[PDB]
Order: sequence, then C-alpha cells, then structure tokens
Amino acid sequence: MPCYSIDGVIPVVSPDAFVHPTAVLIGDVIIEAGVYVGPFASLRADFGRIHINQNANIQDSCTVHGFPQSVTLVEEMGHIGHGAILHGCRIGKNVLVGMNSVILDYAEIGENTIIGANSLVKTKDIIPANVLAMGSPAKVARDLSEQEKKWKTRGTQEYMELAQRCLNSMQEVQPLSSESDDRLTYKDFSSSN
Amino acid sequence: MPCYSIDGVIPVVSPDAFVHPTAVLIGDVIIEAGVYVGPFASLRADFGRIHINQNANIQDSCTVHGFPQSVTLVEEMGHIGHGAILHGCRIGKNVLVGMNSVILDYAEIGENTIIGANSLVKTKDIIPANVLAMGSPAKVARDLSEQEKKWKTRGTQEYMELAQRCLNSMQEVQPLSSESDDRLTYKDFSSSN
Amino acid sequence: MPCYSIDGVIPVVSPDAFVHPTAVLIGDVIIEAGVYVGPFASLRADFGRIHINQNANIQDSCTVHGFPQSVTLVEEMGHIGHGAILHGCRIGKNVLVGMNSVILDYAEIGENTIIGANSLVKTKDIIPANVLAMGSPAKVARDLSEQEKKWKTRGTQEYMELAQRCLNSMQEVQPLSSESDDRLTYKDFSSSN
Ligand SMILES: [Ca+2]
Ligand SMILES: [Zn+2]
Ligand SMILES: [Zn+2]
Ligand SMILES: [Zn+2]
Repeated sequence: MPCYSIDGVIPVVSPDAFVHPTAVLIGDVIIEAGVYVGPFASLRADFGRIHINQNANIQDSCTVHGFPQSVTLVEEMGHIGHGAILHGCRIGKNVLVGMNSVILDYAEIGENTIIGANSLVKTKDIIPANVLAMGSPAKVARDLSEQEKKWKTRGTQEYMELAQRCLNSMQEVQPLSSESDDRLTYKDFSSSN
Repeated sequence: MPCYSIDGVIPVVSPDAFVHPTAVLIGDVIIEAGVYVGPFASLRADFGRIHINQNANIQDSCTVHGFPQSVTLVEEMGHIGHGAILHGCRIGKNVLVGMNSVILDYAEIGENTIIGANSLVKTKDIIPANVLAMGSPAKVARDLSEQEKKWKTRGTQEYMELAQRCLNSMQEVQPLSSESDDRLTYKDFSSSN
Repeated sequence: MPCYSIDGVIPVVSPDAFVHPTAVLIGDVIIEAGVYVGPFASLRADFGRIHINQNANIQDSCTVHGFPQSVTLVEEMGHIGHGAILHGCRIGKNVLVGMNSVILDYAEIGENTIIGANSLVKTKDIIPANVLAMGSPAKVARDLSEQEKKWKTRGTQEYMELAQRCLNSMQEVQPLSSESDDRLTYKDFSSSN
C-alpha cells in the first residue's frame, strides 16, 4: 500500500492515475487523473499539502515536500525528472524539471519552461514562462525553440500513455532466470511501431 | 520490515525513534531515541558501522554508507536533507546537510554548520563549527547569523515532533478516490495553530 | 517481489546476482551473474532495454532509464555509485560512476574511466578510456594513475563479495531495542581481517 495517513489525513488518488506500489504518499497529497507516480517517489504531505494536477508525472526517487502549512503544486502536464526534489514550490503547466534538480521553497516555474538536469532553483525565485534555465544555482539562459517545446510535449505524452500501460498491465512477477528466443522484449512495446 | 541483518549483524533501533516502513536499515546501524528516518532512506551498514544519535533526522531517499570498517556518525540533532548522501563522514551536533548534497569519506562537519543544497564536501575535508559552506566542491563561505541558527533549530524541532506524530498516528490506508468537504486536510495539522 | 512486468515483458535475473528486495526491476531488464543491485535502485525498462553485465553493481536509490526503444548498458564490473542516474547511455567495462552523477542519453564512458561525484555527462558525449572526468557539466581532466585504477578495482571486488554475502546471509529481522556487549557488530565482518 503506497498511501499512509498522518493525524487522520488521507491521500486522495484519482482512479485514473497510476501510483507505483513502491512509491509513498503521506498525508495531504492529492493526485488527479492521468498522473504517473514512479518507483520510490516520496510525496510527503506531513507538513503541508501537495497537489499533482492532471497528466503530470513524478519519476523515480523524486521527493516532494514542503515546510509547515506550505502548498506544493505541480500543474497539468508537469514533468518531474528522475531524482528531482520539489520543496514548497509551484511548477507551472507543462514544465519540465530536469533530473536530479532541486526547486526550493516559494520558487515558481512559468509554463512550458525547462529546468536543466542537476540544477538548483533558489528559494523565492520566479522563473518566467517558455525559457530554459540551468545551473546550480540556476539562472534563465534563453527562450525555448518551438522544436524544444514540441519535443518536451511528446515526452510528456509518452508518460501519459505509460500511466495507462501500467494501469493495464503492470504486475509483480517472478523474474526469468535466463533469456530465451521466445521471450517478449522491449521490441514488443508499442513504441517499436 | 525495514531491518535486515548481514553476517548475523542486526540493526539496533530505539523504541522512541520512528523508522518509516519503507526505509532500509542493513547490518550495524544504531538508531537512538527521537530520530526520524524517512521514506526510502537507506542506512546501509554492510561495510562499516552507522550511528545516528538522538533527535537527528534522515530524510527521503537519503543514503548513509561507508567503506570497509568505517564509522559513519550523525550526532545529536543532525538534520540530513532530502536525497543527501553521507559516506564515511562525521556530521557534528545540530548540523544541517542541505538537500541532494554529498559528504565524502573522512570529512567532518563542525557543530551547528549548514551545508547548502546540491553541495559536495570533498574527502577528508574538515569544516569548522557555526559556518555556512556551499558549492560543488564546497568551501566555507561565512559564519552563520544568530537568526540562521535559530531558524535551523526550529526546523529540527519540527522533525522531533514529526517522529512523535508518526509513532502516534502514521498508518497504511486506502486512499480516498476524490476530495470531499469533510475530509481532514493539512489545515488539521497542529502546525496550523 | 522486486520484479514487475509491463506489456508482458518480464525481467531476467541470474540466480547468481543479488537484487535487494526493495529494488524495483520493470520490464526488459537483464541482470547477469555476480551483480549487486542495492536498496531502492530503480531499473526501469518500460521504454527500452537495460542490460547489466556480470560483476557490476548498482547502488542505493540509483535510477537506470531511457527513452523509447533505447538500450542502456552497464558493462562488466561497472560500478554505479549511490544515487547516480543512468539515462540511455553506455557504461564501459570497469567504469566508476561517482555518487549522485547523471549520465545522459547516448553518452558513452570508455573502459576503466572514473566520473567524479555530482557530475553531469551531457547527451551524446563520448568520454575516452582510462581518464578522470568531473564537473557539471563534466569534462575530461586527466588520465588515471595506476594506483587509482587498482583502488577502483579493489572497490568493485568488495561489491562482488558483497553480492555473495547478501545471497548467503541477508535476511529480514526485527531490530534489537538496545546495544549489548555480546551482539555481533561491524567488527565481525570479514573486512575486519
Ligand atoms: Ca540525487
Ligand atoms: Zn522538506
Ligand atoms: Zn558506498
Ligand atoms: Zn527517463
């Protein structure tokens, strides 16, 4: 069971979201439809609230937390890369937070923006829409190209389809002990076509 | 069960500490009273010993490890931020290790010091007491203000109370499938008063 | 059970590898003999394939992932440090990827090379054999010394022995509630001799 209450406060999870059985949701976490929450994601709403809006994804070993009475918000189609940490911040619609990046309290990321991997967005920093920001600490570098925004959108659509594939077919299994010529492989994923 | 033995060596956990059921304690880990160990914290004492002293906290997806026959020590009121990695080091009393930072072997952090997020403290580095150090690799920047030390203390007191709240009331639950007007929320946490 | 299928694709795990019960293997992951997979390692082969070759190790809260139809490869004696993230890349034989580092898509790391902790290897970067590379973003700094390569080899041999120790003796246990003079400790690990 990935969900835990604290002080009687129970997570809310849309039946149309996928939460991997190894993630942890604590306290006042609200997950909307279409969301993918990956392995070892910790959505810990024991000091404040966390709200993950529709069609967003939270990837592996990501952490979402905040200070007392904070609200940590990931808006629609937010795309939180592996190992990123979101603390008391607002992630705008269709933002990409790069792998292993840290977004600190009261920061806000404007819509469609991309945060590079390994970045740190300082507390209270307001990053505008449609830009690339990177570094540790990060700063705004330039506007995104149209190609970059389409690439980002496609990547989030893959995670929207991933949530459905996982709700449809992910199950615990005993591993095989060797390969074989007849086993299903990554070539049998729909992405192969 | 978060505890695992190796070579017959069994973790020691104070009944007055909280270890989240999804953390992992392996081998010669000793946890003292008042400690909070969060989700997916890996306290892996399969090469050496780990000792976490009273009223300290280890946050989500943190890792504590060391080389063979090492001793990795977090002293009283040590505050290990989300995703930090402690390797074969000594964390002094009431230190704050910022989110996603790495502290390498034989490093020592003096009491009350704050390590910024996303930092790397090099092997064998000796950081004095009562300073701010940050960067990757990190260096000492300046002394802490009195206000900064009081802020840090308050944050660790929140985790001391968190361990008690979790021992008192954290339990596995089925999530709710939608919000409602009568559900308990983060506004019902004591921090609201 | 650490293994999950997706679209009917089942992980392959050598009976001579150790996968910690808290890791997660999804989809087309193939693990060869002698490998150690640590706590909260996420080997997520739901977009492409992951292949971990013999005597390699993947450490705590590491993530291995890739884009659709990618192949993410860790060659023999690859040594993936705590919290590192491997995305769609090729890790050469006997490479060390430092803690909390990110290796991006299509990058290749030549044999015996060492990537410093907290590094970022950019997409499509080709790092040669037998060097040290570090930084975020990283660059090649210098060749490794002979001493450095022997030190690295010894560290991977410790993980080769660790997999056997874990297959031999790691088990879930109730923790002890206090220390005692007769308990087994890290001094009873073979490394003590
Ligand atoms: Ca990290
Ligand atoms: Zn926090
Ligand atoms: Zn280690
Ligand atoms: Zn990925």
